[PDB]
Amino acid sequence: GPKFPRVKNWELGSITYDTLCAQSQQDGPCTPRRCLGSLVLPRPAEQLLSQARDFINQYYSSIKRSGSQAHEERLQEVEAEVASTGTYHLRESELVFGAKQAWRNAPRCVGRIQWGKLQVFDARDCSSAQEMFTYICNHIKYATNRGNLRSAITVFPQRAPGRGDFRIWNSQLVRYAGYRQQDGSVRGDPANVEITELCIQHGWTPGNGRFDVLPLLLQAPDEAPELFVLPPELVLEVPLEHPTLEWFAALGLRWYALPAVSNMLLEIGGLEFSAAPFSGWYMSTEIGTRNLCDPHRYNILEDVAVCMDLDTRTTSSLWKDKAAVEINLAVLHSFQLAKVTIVDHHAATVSFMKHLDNEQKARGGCPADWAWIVPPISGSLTPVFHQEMVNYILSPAFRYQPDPW
Amino acid sequence: KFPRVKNWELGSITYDTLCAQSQQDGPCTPRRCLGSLVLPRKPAEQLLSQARDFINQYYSSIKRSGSQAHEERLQEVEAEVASTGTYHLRESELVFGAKQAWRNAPRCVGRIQWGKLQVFDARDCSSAQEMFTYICNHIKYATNRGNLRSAITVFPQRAPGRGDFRIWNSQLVRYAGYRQQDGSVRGDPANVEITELCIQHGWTPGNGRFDVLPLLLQAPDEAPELFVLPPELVLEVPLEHPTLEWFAALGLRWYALPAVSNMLLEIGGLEFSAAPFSGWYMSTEIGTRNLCDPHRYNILEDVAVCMDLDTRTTSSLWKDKAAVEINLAVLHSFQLAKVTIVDHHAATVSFMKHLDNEQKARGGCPADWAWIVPPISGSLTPVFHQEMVNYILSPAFRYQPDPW
Ligand code: HEM
Ligand code: HEM
Ligand SMILES: Cc1cc(N)nc(CCc2cccc(CCc3cc(C)nc(N)c3)n2)c1
Ligand SMILES: Cc1cc(N)nc(CCc2cccc(CCc3cc(C)nc(N)c3)n2)c1
Ligand SMILES: C[C@H](O)[C@H](O)[C@H]1CNc2nc(N)[nH]c(=O)c2N1
Ligand SMILES: C[C@H](O)[C@H](O)[C@H]1CNc2nc(N)[nH]c(=O)c2N1
Ligand SMILES: [Zn+2]
Ligand SMILES: [Zn+2]
Repeated sequence: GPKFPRVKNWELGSITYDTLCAQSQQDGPCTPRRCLGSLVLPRPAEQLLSQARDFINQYYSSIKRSGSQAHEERLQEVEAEVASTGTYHLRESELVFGAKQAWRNAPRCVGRIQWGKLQVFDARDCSSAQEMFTYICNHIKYATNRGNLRSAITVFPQRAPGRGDFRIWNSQLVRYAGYRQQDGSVRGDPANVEITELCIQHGWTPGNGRFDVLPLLLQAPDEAPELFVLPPELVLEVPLEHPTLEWFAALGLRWYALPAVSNMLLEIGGLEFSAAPFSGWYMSTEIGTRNLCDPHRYNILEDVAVCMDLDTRTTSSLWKDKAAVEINLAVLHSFQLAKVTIVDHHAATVSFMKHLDNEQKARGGCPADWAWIVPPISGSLTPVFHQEMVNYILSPAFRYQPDPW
Repeated sequence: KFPRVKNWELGSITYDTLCAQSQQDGPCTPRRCLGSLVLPRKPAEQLLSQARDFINQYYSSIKRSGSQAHEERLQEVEAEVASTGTYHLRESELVFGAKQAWRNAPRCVGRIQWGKLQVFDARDCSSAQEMFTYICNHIKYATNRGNLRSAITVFPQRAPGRGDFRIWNSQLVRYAGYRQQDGSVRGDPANVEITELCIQHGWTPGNGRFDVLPLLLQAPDEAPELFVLPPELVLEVPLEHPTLEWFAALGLRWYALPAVSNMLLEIGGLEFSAAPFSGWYMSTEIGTRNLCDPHRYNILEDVAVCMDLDTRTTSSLWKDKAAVEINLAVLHSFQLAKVTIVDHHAATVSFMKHLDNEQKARGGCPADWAWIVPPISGSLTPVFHQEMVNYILSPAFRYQPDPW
């Protein structure tokens, strides 16, 4: 029938067709012979120009002024800037529309119903590492908002031909130290071993606990990274307790409130923003399931299971399933007590379904990656598990970029 | 050309070379991934090469590639197809192909078992009656008093100049679904269509929540025929919880034997439209989907209420707590009953070993991440952290349209 992908919700028996995917200009890793859908990492003037033109059209289209003479003048202006410099600049409003669109387009983000509510800080005037720190602090302050979390993004100056990038070396703005121990093991977050060591190499005196908030290594073009300690009263944290299990608080576990991804590259109409930290609010499973329970992270399942006096000798006692659920409950209860925005995976996925319906009307489709959308506990208990999804790459986009060291 | 395949828990890396043996196209293009689609919307010369390829695979397996016997058999197949437009499999080749199609099923977390499969040759069959006898012997052997054994029974291939042998039921054991006055369903709502078919063709029905359906079996170009399974043939496991006494008051049971009967078996271009197969259950299938899905037995909320859980808000995780307990009732019960079952932790661990065995034997293993990762506690198992390449290899199992 309709010459477009047919997508079905198996739980409601409803069907849709994706026409959005025709607007895709960049290929992913699948072919007709094999799907590489599960791999984490995918893989001059002419090229830039056509990306810019395309972006400008999305912009003018979004303000229902497509085919306008303001529209036309703008296209000319951009293509003049490039023929003489090899690049162009985005006006304020265009940058705001581009960063919202790059979020909206992110296939692995379950939080997109919020896409329209993003507070965009233009730091394209920033010119030093000390100044990057001020912008980042102001970002944390506004985003945190004493627990009532607000989505934000700070956009530092774009990449320029033959000139080093603005970079944030840290993968998030708040990260716990991971200290590799004499005896082979790790204290704190095993995921941050590399970055912790970088900080020490750069003259940070490390602490010694499981939840030591790392300083920031920030880099201005062609200069060495400089080191900044976030003032702890800016870094809001939540000590973890359980609603009925009294001993849980005695575990001494905590998590920070603000999820601020700082390593991704932001692409708008062919322009490339190497430094553009963004934050929203956590889904409980990210903390309660991945950060605390992954075997290669804090790995606490067994310690919790032993406090719950479960039989850890056999898989079939479902000790891992029971301990995980209770860890996730703790996380939710602890944020709600502390009055810090957080969302549970049932609510999140429910809102994602509603987002899917909005986007069908608005654009004809929604690029979505099933394996990242579906939560890491209770998958089939969430409506997104039963929903077929089409994955494809739209621009503007967040991308992974190489570590700058 | 040979994709890199990383495990993110342990950082180990492998390369998949087997993918190049794929001859069938999936749903994906460079433009868009369509790997999450459940089903696809996706002349005698297409056959000859498919048969040649298969006869090669088989001789390769018995280390006689290039023998007199292999070249001899090759020509014989080429002859039979040039004379008749079809051909026949030697039994030991059928045995090999049926295992190979299990081996190649990308969606199956149970493939470490692939080598142990009892194949019944049921190609001497000319009636539904004979179909039924074979099915009863299958079930008996497979169930083996609770100590389950994987098996497949293969019925005669499709022929161009006639209708197929078919088993109408999608599984050999199914719980009836009755349409009630108020529009509600007594029993299992997934089997309403087939319940009504059984009735329409003569069956006098029951009115419990777990009535075992009769079989509708079909020989070529003939009305289907009704066959009641003798109760003692169908091993059932009553459901109870180890610590929660009221669970048993729910009156739940599940059957011991998962026996899929609606799939088409493809071997060297030959098609066996009736070839039912059974293994044993992973506990999540019963404890999560069959009991917890709202379109099925939909017991989640009942169970949570009895757990005394706050059912008003998502954030209490009542759904998550109840499912775990239900899944646990399933394991406990099968273990109490002494019936073979595997939990999702043990199953996904055996699968990780499968991948390693297949890497060494064949240079990879096609796998469907979304189906291999279980439907609860996904990241808790090791397959979650494992990258996977998906592609269609032959021999294969595939879907076919319902015969009505
Ligand atoms: C406000 C609440 C938000 C929630 C609840 C949320 C949730 C999530 C989750 C759970 C993931 C996958 C996480 C993982 O497993 O690593 C994700 C991915 C992602 N999020 Fe959102 N997010 C939110 C806000 C934002 C914002 C403001 C942005 C950017 C403006 C954003 C951009 C992205 C991107 C680009 C990815 C994909 C990462 C990748 O490609 O690997 N998110 N989100
Ligand atoms: C012996 C223990 C076995 C276990 C634990 C097992 C487990 C599973 C599971 C959990 C699925 C997912 C399907 C679903 O969630 O609905 C599956 C799919 C599948 N199984 Fe296995 N299985 C076993 C034996 C077998 C046998 C004996 C065969 C045939 C010889 C087989 C063939 C398949 C095929 C072809 C699929 C894919 C179904 C599809 O395309 O949707 N399995 N299996
Ligand atoms: C805003 C926001 C909201 C929220 N609730 N959670 C997060 C953290 C999860 C996340 C969201 C987006 C991007 C990344 C990390 C990007 C990344 C980069 C590389 C190089 N490898 C990866 N595996 C991941 N992580 C961010
Ligand atoms: C052997 C076996 C072992 C085991 N542990 N679980 C099962 C049940 C799950 C399963 C395994 C293989 C094939 C199918 C049938 C899938 C299907 C397809 C279509 C198109 N409609 C359906 N109703 C069902 N189901 C079977
Ligand atoms: C191998 C697999 O693709 C990889 O581990 C993915 C699976 N799904 C995920 N989903 C989310 N949200 N986050 C993740 O880190 C992952 N990991
Ligand atoms: C739409 C979605 O892909 C679909 O419901 C799949 C997802 N993964 C699954 N995985 C298993 N094991 N069984 C299933 O039925 C499904 N359903
Ligand atoms: Zn794909
Ligand atoms: Zn359903």
